[PDB]
Amino acid sequence: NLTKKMKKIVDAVIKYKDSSSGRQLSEVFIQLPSRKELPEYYELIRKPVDFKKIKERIRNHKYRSLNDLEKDVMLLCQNAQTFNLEGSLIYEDSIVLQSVFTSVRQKIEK
Ligand SMILES: O=C(/C=C/N1C[C@H]2C[C@@H]1CN2c1ccccn1)c1ccccc1O
Ligand SMILES: [Zn+2]
Repeated sequence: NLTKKMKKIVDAVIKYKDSSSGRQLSEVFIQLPSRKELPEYYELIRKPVDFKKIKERIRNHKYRSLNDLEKDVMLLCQNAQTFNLEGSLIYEDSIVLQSVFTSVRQKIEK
Protein backbone atom coordinates (compact mmCIF):
# COMPACT_ATOMS: atom_id res chain seq x y z
CA ASN A 1 0.00 0.00 0.00
CA LEU A 2 2.61 2.57 0.94
CA THR A 3 5.10 -0.03 -0.31
CA LYS A 4 3.20 -0.36 -3.62
CA LYS A 5 2.89 3.38 -4.21
CA MET A 6 6.64 3.76 -3.54
CA LYS A 7 7.22 0.99 -6.08
CA LYS A 8 5.00 2.67 -8.66
CA ILE A 9 6.75 6.02 -8.36
CA VAL A 10 10.25 4.46 -8.62
CA ASP A 11 9.29 2.22 -11.56
CA ALA A 12 8.04 5.26 -13.39
CA VAL A 13 11.13 7.40 -12.65
CA ILE A 14 13.25 4.47 -13.85
CA LYS A 15 11.17 4.09 -17.00
CA TYR A 16 11.22 7.80 -17.85
CA LYS A 17 12.54 8.69 -21.31
CA ASP A 18 13.80 12.03 -22.62
CA SER A 19 11.24 13.54 -25.05
CA SER A 20 13.26 14.12 -28.20
CA SER A 21 15.87 11.44 -27.76
CA GLY A 22 13.72 8.79 -26.10
CA ARG A 23 16.78 8.05 -23.90
CA GLN A 24 16.12 6.40 -20.57
CA LEU A 25 17.73 8.82 -18.13
CA SER A 26 17.96 6.42 -15.15
CA GLU A 27 20.05 3.85 -16.95
CA VAL A 28 23.48 4.63 -15.49
CA PHE A 29 22.05 5.10 -12.02
CA ILE A 30 20.45 1.65 -11.68
CA GLN A 31 23.58 0.03 -10.43
CA LEU A 32 26.77 1.59 -9.15
CA PRO A 33 30.08 0.13 -10.33
CA SER A 34 31.45 -2.25 -7.65
CA ARG A 35 34.02 -1.22 -5.06
CA LYS A 36 36.73 -2.95 -7.08
CA GLU A 37 35.65 -1.46 -10.39
CA LEU A 38 35.57 2.09 -9.03
CA PRO A 39 37.22 2.53 -5.61
CA GLU A 40 37.42 6.32 -6.07
CA TYR A 41 33.59 6.50 -5.83
CA TYR A 42 33.61 4.89 -2.40
CA GLU A 43 36.45 7.08 -1.14
CA LEU A 44 34.70 10.30 -2.14
CA ILE A 45 31.08 9.46 -1.55
CA ARG A 46 29.88 8.94 2.06
CA LYS A 47 26.48 7.20 1.50
CA PRO A 48 26.49 5.49 -1.91
CA VAL A 49 23.06 4.65 -3.22
CA ASP A 50 21.69 3.48 -6.59
CA PHE A 51 18.20 2.70 -7.83
CA LYS A 52 18.70 -1.06 -7.14
CA LYS A 53 19.26 -0.17 -3.45
CA ILE A 54 16.31 2.14 -3.37
CA LYS A 55 14.08 -0.69 -4.70
CA GLU A 56 15.52 -3.01 -1.99
CA ARG A 57 14.82 -0.45 0.76
CA ILE A 58 11.25 -0.23 -0.53
CA ARG A 59 10.77 -4.04 -0.63
CA ASN A 60 12.38 -4.23 2.87
CA HIS A 61 10.07 -1.54 4.42
CA LYS A 62 12.89 0.81 5.18
CA TYR A 63 11.05 3.98 4.22
CA ARG A 64 8.47 5.25 6.62
CA SER A 65 7.16 8.07 4.31
CA LEU A 66 7.17 9.20 0.68
CA ASN A 67 9.43 11.92 2.15
CA ASP A 68 11.99 9.34 3.18
CA LEU A 69 11.85 7.83 -0.33
CA GLU A 70 12.36 11.30 -1.88
CA LYS A 71 15.29 11.92 0.43
CA ASP A 72 17.17 8.88 -0.82
CA VAL A 73 16.48 9.71 -4.49
CA MET A 74 17.68 13.28 -3.97
CA LEU A 75 20.80 11.86 -2.28
CA LEU A 76 21.53 9.56 -5.28
CA CYS A 77 21.37 12.67 -7.44
CA GLN A 78 23.52 14.73 -5.05
CA ASN A 79 26.09 11.95 -5.02
CA ALA A 80 26.12 11.92 -8.82
CA GLN A 81 26.73 15.67 -8.86
CA THR A 82 29.61 15.32 -6.36
CA PHE A 83 31.39 12.46 -8.20
CA ASN A 84 30.89 13.61 -11.80
CA LEU A 85 31.87 16.99 -13.27
CA GLU A 86 29.43 19.86 -13.75
CA GLY A 87 28.99 20.04 -17.56
CA SER A 88 28.94 16.24 -18.00
CA LEU A 89 25.87 14.44 -19.32
CA ILE A 90 25.65 12.15 -16.29
CA TYR A 91 25.68 15.13 -13.93
CA GLU A 92 22.85 16.74 -15.86
CA ASP A 93 20.83 13.54 -16.05
CA SER A 94 20.93 13.49 -12.22
CA ILE A 95 19.74 17.09 -12.18
CA VAL A 96 16.75 16.29 -14.46
CA LEU A 97 15.83 13.18 -12.49
CA GLN A 98 15.24 15.39 -9.46
CA SER A 99 12.20 16.93 -11.24
CA VAL A 100 11.15 13.69 -12.86
CA PHE A 101 10.88 12.31 -9.31
CA THR A 102 8.80 15.19 -7.96
CA SER A 103 6.47 15.11 -11.00
CA VAL A 104 5.93 11.39 -10.88
CA ARG A 105 5.36 11.59 -7.10
CA GLN A 106 2.67 14.28 -7.50
CA LYS A 107 0.78 12.50 -10.28
CA ILE A 108 0.75 9.29 -8.27
CA GLU A 109 -0.26 11.07 -5.01
CA LYS A 110 -3.37 12.26 -6.92
O1 LIG B 1 27.99 8.54 -10.59
C1 LIG B 1 27.53 7.43 -10.86
C2 LIG B 1 28.24 6.58 -11.85
C3 LIG B 1 29.34 7.14 -12.69
N1 LIG B 1 29.99 6.33 -13.54
C4 LIG B 1 29.28 5.40 -14.44
C5 LIG B 1 30.31 5.35 -15.52
C6 LIG B 1 30.39 6.83 -15.81
C7 LIG B 1 30.91 7.09 -14.45
C8 LIG B 1 32.25 6.33 -14.43
N2 LIG B 1 31.78 5.04 -14.93
C9 LIG B 1 32.38 3.87 -14.69
C10 LIG B 1 33.70 3.82 -14.25
C11 LIG B 1 34.31 2.59 -13.98
C12 LIG B 1 33.58 1.40 -14.11
C13 LIG B 1 32.25 1.47 -14.54
N3 LIG B 1 31.67 2.74 -14.84
C14 LIG B 1 26.42 6.87 -10.16
C15 LIG B 1 25.83 5.65 -10.47
C16 LIG B 1 24.77 5.15 -9.72
C17 LIG B 1 24.27 5.89 -8.64
C18 LIG B 1 24.82 7.13 -8.37
C19 LIG B 1 25.89 7.56 -9.06
O2 LIG B 1 26.44 8.74 -8.73
ZN1 LIG C 1 6.18 -2.44 7.16
